[PDB]
Amino acid sequence: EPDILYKRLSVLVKGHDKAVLDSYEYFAVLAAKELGISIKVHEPPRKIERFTLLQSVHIYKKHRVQYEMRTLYRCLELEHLTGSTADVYLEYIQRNLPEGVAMEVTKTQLEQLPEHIKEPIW
Amino acid sequence: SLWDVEFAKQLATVNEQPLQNGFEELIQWTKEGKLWEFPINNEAGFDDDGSEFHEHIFLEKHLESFPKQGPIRHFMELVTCGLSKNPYLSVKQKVEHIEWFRNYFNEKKDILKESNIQFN
Amino acid sequence: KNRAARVRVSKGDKPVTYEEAHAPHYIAHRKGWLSLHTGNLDGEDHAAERTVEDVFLRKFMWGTFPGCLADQLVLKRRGNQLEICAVVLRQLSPHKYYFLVGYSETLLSYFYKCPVRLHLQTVPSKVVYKYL
Amino acid sequence: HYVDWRMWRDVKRRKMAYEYADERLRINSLRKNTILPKILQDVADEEIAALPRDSCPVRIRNRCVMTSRPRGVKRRWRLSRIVFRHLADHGQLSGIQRATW
Amino acid sequence: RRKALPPRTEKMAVDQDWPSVYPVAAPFKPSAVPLPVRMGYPVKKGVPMAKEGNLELLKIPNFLHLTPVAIKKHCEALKDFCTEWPAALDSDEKCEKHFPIEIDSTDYVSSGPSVRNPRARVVVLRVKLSSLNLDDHAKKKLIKLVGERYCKTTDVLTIKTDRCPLRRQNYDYAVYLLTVLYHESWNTEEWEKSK
Amino acid sequence: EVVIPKKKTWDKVAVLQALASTVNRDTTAVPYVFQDDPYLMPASSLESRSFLLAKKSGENVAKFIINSYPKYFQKDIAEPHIPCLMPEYFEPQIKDISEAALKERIELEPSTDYHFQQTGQSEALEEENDETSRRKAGTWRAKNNAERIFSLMPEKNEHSY
Amino acid sequence: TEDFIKKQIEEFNIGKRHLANMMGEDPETFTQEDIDRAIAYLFPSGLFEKRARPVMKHPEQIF
Amino acid sequence: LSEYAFRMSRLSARLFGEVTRPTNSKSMKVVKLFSELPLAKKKETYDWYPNHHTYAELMQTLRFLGLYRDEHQDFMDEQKRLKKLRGKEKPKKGEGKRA
RNA sequence: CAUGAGGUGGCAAGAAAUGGGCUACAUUUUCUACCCCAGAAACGAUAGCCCUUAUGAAACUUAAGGGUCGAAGGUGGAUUUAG
Ligand SMILES: [Mg+2]
Repeated sequence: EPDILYKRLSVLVKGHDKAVLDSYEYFAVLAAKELGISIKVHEPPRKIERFTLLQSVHIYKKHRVQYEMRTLYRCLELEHLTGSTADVYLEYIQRNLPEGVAMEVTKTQLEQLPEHIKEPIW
Repeated sequence: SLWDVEFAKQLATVNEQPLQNGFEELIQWTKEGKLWEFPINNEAGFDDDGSEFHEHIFLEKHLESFPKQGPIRHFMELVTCGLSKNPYLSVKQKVEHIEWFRNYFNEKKDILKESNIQFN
Repeated sequence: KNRAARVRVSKGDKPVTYEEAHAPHYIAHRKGWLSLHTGNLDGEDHAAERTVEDVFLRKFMWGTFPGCLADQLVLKRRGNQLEICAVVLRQLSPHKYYFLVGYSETLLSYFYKCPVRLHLQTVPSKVVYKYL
Repeated sequence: HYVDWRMWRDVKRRKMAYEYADERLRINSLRKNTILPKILQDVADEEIAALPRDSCPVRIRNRCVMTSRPRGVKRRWRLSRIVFRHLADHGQLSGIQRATW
Repeated sequence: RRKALPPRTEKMAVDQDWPSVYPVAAPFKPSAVPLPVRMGYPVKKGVPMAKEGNLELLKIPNFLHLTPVAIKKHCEALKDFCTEWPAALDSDEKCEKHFPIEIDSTDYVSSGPSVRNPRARVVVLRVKLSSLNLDDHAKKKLIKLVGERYCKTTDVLTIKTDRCPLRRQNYDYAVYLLTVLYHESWNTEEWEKSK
Repeated sequence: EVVIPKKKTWDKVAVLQALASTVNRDTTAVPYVFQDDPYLMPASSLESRSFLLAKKSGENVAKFIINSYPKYFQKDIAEPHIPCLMPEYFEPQIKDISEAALKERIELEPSTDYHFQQTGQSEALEEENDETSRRKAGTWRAKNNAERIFSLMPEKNEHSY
Repeated sequence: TEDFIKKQIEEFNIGKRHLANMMGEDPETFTQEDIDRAIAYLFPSGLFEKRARPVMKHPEQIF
Repeated sequence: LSEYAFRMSRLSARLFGEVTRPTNSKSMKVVKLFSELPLAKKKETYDWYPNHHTYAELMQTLRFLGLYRDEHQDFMDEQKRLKKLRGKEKPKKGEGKRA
């Protein structure tokens, strides 16, 4: 049975601070250059979720302690990877996954035409 | 049956290896079934009873004891359009809903007869 | 006076440590976070269950060690690998420590569906920083 | 062992609404229609009124899971606005830091 | 009771391999690592907190297990599982003319024992309708049947398919929808004279 | 033109020997079954034996306190269902049966109780998972039980021998 | 006083030796800038204060 | 809008899975409700409050066995014993208003 | 053998004083498409009333849309606050 070949994939890693995300991106680009894949990486804009809470509980409306939620984004632009290579890369990434990051995998597979598409029946 | 247990215990005793590093720790954790299979996939334990898409989307095979014209057929088309675009339910829930609708229609037969329509 | 969780400055006799000695507004500057998980980012959910599990684990670790701990405990929720890395005092026999560690690991792995491995640290007592 | 009755009543109402919900949903779907014979709407109203209370989703009150506070509860963590703020100031949950701008 | 045992400070020689010490994700134990790392808030006349009882160093996710030699060995050991990318698929033109159908995947991560996700069951079928038998009447009929989901600039079809809690079933349903769409090119009705 | 190679579907054994079975072991390394701090470092042999025995006793008492209250391990949260979350039970589920109840009480105050129950409820003795278990576990009492199980009814001759 | 300084110096130099061994370069050419880069890569401290950074210099700057 | 556009809209509604005959604004809410999951039976609604019963039972079991050394219950028992030895014990059945 | 707990309904109704938010008190305003090279009518938000709509088992109110009527308004003098 033929193997599936993937086109592009955007496995981005988000973190609260900056140092751990930079170190993870450096480790990722090292693991990429030590194989022969040659990937790219840029810095998308960040987002900060803010919400205001009451400092006390009684008649103290003049004092409010707000809280933010700083997070960053660093996506990896991978190119030319088959199914087995992508699975091995995902395995090696998950084996060294931190305890405070996210990971979404969006791999697009390649295919010419299915069986019933030219002259199908119902 | 006890001889097989004794033989398995002897095998486990003669084939034991003390843990040297964290690699054996993670190997034992994976073989025991604790972490997720690392090919992290949203299909393990979520096959939805192996029902295909022709039973989820196309609900034409559930329109037998219902007329083709009138408000009854309109309500049937409405509930079919509603269930066909429901990714949270499955085929069993739709079958149960159709059965409950059929039971509700058969329980109140005089209402359907006096509703200016003939329940076929 | 916004009396927060900071240590009050009065008489020089309280052996305050280094964790809760700083002000609550120096967390992202001169401190850190005990817990860390994906629930604290945008687009994720199920944070209430994580907070409940964290507070239950903290209460259990404080109850099972009535004085055997020093400060607090650092949480590392690595998807499905919890690690209660903390410290230990030099006051009891190592047999009791091994027994408690094994019992806690077994309870965690058989209740919260997650294996846990500890990393004890050899300290004489509480990590004191100021005698104020 | 429980200490408060309000949270118990709230969780019992939530459980009874979770158990009895498909019938109410079907009745509400049969109610709101364009034409439809009026006898069906009448019998649906009779069936939904014959059932007692302590099951309606309107009777569900969102409160805290530790303090049972009806007002000032974030839906993200489902708790009061005091214990969460204290645990955030202690330096436990990541990300939730004081707004320094 | 009380005892005194020498840690790894007096055991490490000069040519000891680092991944052989901490091969797994170690949370950095200062009692065994003889690295004098110091950080924190110092004072005017004094020194900051060292490594003993340093909770800040334990909070920081250290990457000592990501040794460069270990990364090199892991990359050299995984070369057998890697297949081979053909030279005919390097260019985007031939890769798009030979494989125009694209099926995006969805694989998220959680923080608990459950890995269920209702948002990870949607596929994005991005097929460029430019390498098929698109004539004039068939193309006009397909455009009028789609509406705005088919871009008239890049000629990329975008259909959000997420009506079943599976991915292969979503792909099969998308294939069936494309089949019904292409059936309109060969099976007409009787309302084309009043166009 | 485009050559599509075959697929490779590997499990855990492949990545195991590809990653874990490649990094060598440290020279002055310690067994990872214990700990790493100097206060719990396996120096001599008696300390290692004591630590291993304490770990085994802790695991045993944990299993005991878990299986003692079956009403605390009946809520399954994980959808894939980890197989290490099913507690073991020692009480029979059907007391109206005789041979099945005796077998559940013996294998799946044990063998003697099962024999007494089978004699009281008039249950036939089988040749599998009965005579062998009585001869192994329960050497005069075990031999007497085996002889009684063999002479109770005409079962298999090879198993009785 | 001098004994603790000598202990800190010997700990610093054995740590530098171990770091130069684990990185893969010669310990003589392992300058302090490379030490700081390796510490920042292995210990990614994500804070805003510049004083709470993991450093490993000569004890003349710490004390 | 003409007959051709109407037939195209009908074909699109039959393909995507809508209703052939035209409906009204009051009959689409039930359809879009059946096309989703109700709020009274979703993910985070009926499990709003965690099951504190099993946790309380486990805490009481560990307290009776002597594992979870909770100082709050010990202080409560101390205060109860002090109030009993002082002269204010717990009222029993048959002492108060009647006797 | 309650000052405890569960079931049905009622509680936001008016002689009257008082603080805060919004609205306008016309050619600086109002409307029409382009948000100011335009035109026109010598102005706007609220009682109350009728119909209808999203959720709600049933609007005695806080939501919105439609319709004749649409209440002091025509730039505030005894004292004050911020930039
Ligand atoms: Mg203040």
